[PDB]
Parts: sequence; C-alpha cells; structure tokens
Amino acid sequence: NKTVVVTTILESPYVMMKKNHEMLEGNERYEGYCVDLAAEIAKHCGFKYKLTIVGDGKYGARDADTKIWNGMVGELVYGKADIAIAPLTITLVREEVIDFSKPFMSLGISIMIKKGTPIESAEDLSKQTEIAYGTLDSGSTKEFFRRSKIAVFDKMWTYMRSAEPSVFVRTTAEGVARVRKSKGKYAYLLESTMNEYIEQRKPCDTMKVGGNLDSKGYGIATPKGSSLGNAVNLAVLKLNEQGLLDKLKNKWWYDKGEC
Amino acid sequence: NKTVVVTTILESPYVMMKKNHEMLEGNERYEGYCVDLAAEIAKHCGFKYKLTIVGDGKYGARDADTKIWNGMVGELVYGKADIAIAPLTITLVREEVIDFSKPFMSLGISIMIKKGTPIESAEDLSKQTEIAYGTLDSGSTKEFFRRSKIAVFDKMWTYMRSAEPSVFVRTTAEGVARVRKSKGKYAYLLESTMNEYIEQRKPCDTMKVGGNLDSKGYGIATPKGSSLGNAVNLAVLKLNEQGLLDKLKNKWWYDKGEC
Ligand SMILES: N[C@@H](Cn1c2c(c(=O)[nH]c1=O)CCC2)C(=O)O
Ligand SMILES: N[C@@H](Cn1c2c(c(=O)[nH]c1=O)CCC2)C(=O)O
Repeated sequence: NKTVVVTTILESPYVMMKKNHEMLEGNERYEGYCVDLAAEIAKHCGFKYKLTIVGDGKYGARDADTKIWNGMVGELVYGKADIAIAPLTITLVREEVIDFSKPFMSLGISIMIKKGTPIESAEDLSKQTEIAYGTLDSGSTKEFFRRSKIAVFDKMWTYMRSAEPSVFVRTTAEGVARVRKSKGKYAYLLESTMNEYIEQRKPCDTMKVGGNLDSKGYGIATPKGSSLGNAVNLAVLKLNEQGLLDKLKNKWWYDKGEC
Repeated sequence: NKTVVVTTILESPYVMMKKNHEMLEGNERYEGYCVDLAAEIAKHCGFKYKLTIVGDGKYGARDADTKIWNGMVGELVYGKADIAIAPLTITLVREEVIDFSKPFMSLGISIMIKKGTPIESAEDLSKQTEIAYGTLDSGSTKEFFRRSKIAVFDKMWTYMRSAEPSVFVRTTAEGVARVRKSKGKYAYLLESTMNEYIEQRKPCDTMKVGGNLDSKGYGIATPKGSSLGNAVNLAVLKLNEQGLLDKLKNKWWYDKGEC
C-alpha cells in the first residue's frame, strides 16, 4: 500500500554508492550485501521500498541525559523509517525499543593487525601498551568494552580511555588505514565479518588473529509492534534456509577477493 | 503467579539425569547445559518452573496429513508446556507456529568421522558410497537434506533414502556408536556443537571434519503470543552479553574434556 522507507548506512561492503551512481537513480545508485539483502526481502514480502541513508551516521544508542535514541534505531523509534537493513547488532537495550528479525549474519568482536604484529589474542593486547589498540568511537564494539564486567575486557577499556594519542577512530576506513600505516603499532578491534572482508582487500597487509571476543548477530530492525516485522523475519529465515545468505556473503567477501 | 512448565528432552550434554538422581527430587534430578540455562533464565525473569520431558521424544514437525505438530513444538502449540528449553533449531515452519528467542547457541550441520576416514567435506561424501553416511531419522538435520534444493545436498538426500542398510539412526548415541564401530565406513551428519562435544569424549576416536553445511541457531521457544516470550528473549540476550552462555558451553564441552 505505501512504499517502505528503508534506513541504512554507507559502509563497505554492505552499502556503497556505485562508481557510476551519478548516471543512476533511486535504489539503483547503491550496491552491496545489504542492498542485495533488501531487494531479496522486498521480493519475498511483496513490498516496494526506498533506500535512505541514516542522517547522523550512527547505528543506535540512547543518550543517558535526554533519553533520545540516535542512529538507525532512532529513525525507527521515532517513525522516520519503516525498516533498518544494515550491519546492525542485536543488543538487549536495542531489543527493548525496536523489533529484530532473527540474525541474518553471525559475528564477534575480533582483532585486526598489520601482518607481523606480535599479537595473538585480546589477552595479549591487554597486557601491553607498545602496540596501541582501539575501536570505533560509536557503536556496539565500543559499547562492549565500555560495559564489560569481564576482567580482561574491562582492563582493555580502561586502557583505551586513558591511552594517548586517542586509540578511537570515526570509521571503519580510518581504523583500517591506521592499522596499515602504523607499522604494527596499532591493532584494530572490529566485528569479525568486517575483519574477514578487509583481509581479502589489497594491499593484503592485514589479518584477523585470535578467536572472537563474543558471539552476536546482525538483525533486520523494525519499529516495535510493526506489522512488517513478522514477514521480514520469515523472509530472513527463508533466505538462510535456501542458502542465499551464504551465497550473498561469498559474493561480497570472497568471489572477488583480491588476495 | 503459576509455576512455569518447561518441556525439554534428554540429550547429553544438554539434559541428563544425574548419576544419583534416584536420591533426588524435582528439577534437581537433572543436570546439563539446558538445565543450567533454564535456571539462569528463571532467575533473571523471576519465575518458578518445573522441568518435564517431552512425551514423544521429538523436537517438532507437522504431519502433512493430520496437520498435527509433534515434539516440543507440539507441546507448546497445544498448551501442554509454557516454554521449551532444549537444542531446538529455529526454522521457518516452526517460527510460523511458536515464538522463538534470539539464538542462545550457533551451530551448523557438520560431518563426524572415525579418525582416519578419507573424507573432508560433504562434497566428498556425495561423490561416493563406500563410506555410508546418514542423519537422525527425525529433526532439523534430516529435514535439511529432505528439503534442500542445492545440488550436492539433494544428491546426498537421494543417496540416503536409497542406501542399504538404512543410514538413519534414532538417537545421537546411536549415530556416534555407529561411527565408532563401523571402521571408517560410516560418517554421521549432525549439528556442529554436538560433533564438538563428542570429539572431547573418550575413546577420543571421532572428529569433526570440513566446514559446516549451514548456519543456524537454537532458540528458546514459547507459545505464539505468550507474555513470557519477551522477558525470556531479553534474558537470553542479557546472558549472552554477560558472557554467561560462553561460560556455560565451556563448562559442558571443554572444562572436563576427556581428550
Ligand atoms: N554492528 C555495530 C556497528 N559496528 C560495525 C562494525 C564494527 O566493526 N563495529 C561496530 O560497532 C563494522 C560494520 C558495523 C552496531 O550495530 O553498533
Ligand atoms: N536441533 C534439531 C535436533 N537435532 C539435534 C542434534 C542433531 O545433530 N540434529 C538434529 O536434528 C543434536 C542435538 C539436537 C531440531 O531442533 O530438530
């Protein structure tokens, strides 16, 4: 009945503007894993949709003072969008305010190092300072450390807040560039699937090391109580059971791997 | 207000009767990952509960003719139980009739072989018949092959239905015993976490080989629309974010590993 407003965020390889986007229009201007996923969900559910980019460039958190939700979660909470399709982590605080489909992708926080860096685990990082390490300055990865009550991760958080120069980065691109240019003196903590994607990108100078720090999942989000939630969740399960989600990851991660 | 009726199934290491169960009573007669998980969920949600064992020993499927749901899913569908806490796979057909929490455990179908068996992948199995291979005769693993439209898995299903003697087993214990006694001539297809658990059990003669065939998750189930669903889902997310689910797996899988 009404075109579905999808909120998403520019982040390779999930959503990217095509090289020739200036000659294109509407949803066709974009490409990537989430662009393909959105089309698949829309096809299965039978709805038309419009891809829009989240205004504040955030995933979703609530300001402790104003109690206002930002990011894509906020767009859903305040009715600015009907669905969020992005690498959005399912978390308890977000679950309380919006609906989430079952996971369409599994991941965990992981360590990205420049090849040759003498680090094999989070415990290794926590015990030293010569090799700096940090996370994005917004998002679930940062929140994991900030809220952790596990000794090793809490120590890492205390290290991150007090380390100089700042170990935080504004974007994935910045984090990756920092690892690449720091001669092994910076390790980036990020979600495993992003680590995996970057490991297959030229100059092929990074790698994922150690096991993941946690086990989470990305889910499609809708406003709490939205009648679209049920259908979208069944669509995700259908796509997974058909093997289409695995094919989608292979397409954007490995089929054209550069290493 | 009312004691919550939990339905579960005997399956190591999820639910097992304690060695001294005859001297015990109620929930204390049982031990295992799901017994611990049920206690944790009940603690977080603030409810009292009773562990009961599913009468028909099945997880949950709908008879094509009678349209009746069996297993733990059926107990929920027909109101015989309030919640199912077991290694129950989240699937589309089940999702349509009952509510599921987000996954508390991730897994995928995998291959279990006797050490020394010349098999490294499902494709390897599909191309031959000397080494027989099968699944449980009920459940999601069998259903994966029966419903698959992927060439390799459909070929494997056609092989399973026509292979002699029957390659199907009634229980995990039977499947494991068959692998152990078949001198490398039987490979068992089962959920990865069970494969991992068995690999750390004496006689230490089995091993998990190749990558998983799919990526799924186990979820806590409740009757559709149950007011208990929300709280239970938040409890699962809370336990995961606290690191308790990882600790629980380590406790029942590796802390006392025998290999
Ligand atoms: N998934 C997180 C957002 N996020 C993302 C990446 C990461 O490494 N860390 C992180 O917090 C890469 C893609 C998105 C959220 O939902 O806040
Ligand atoms: N999880 C499946 C049940 N199930 C289980 C195991 C397996 O290897 N295969 C399988 O189908 C081991 C534990 C339970 C379902 O929900 O039907």
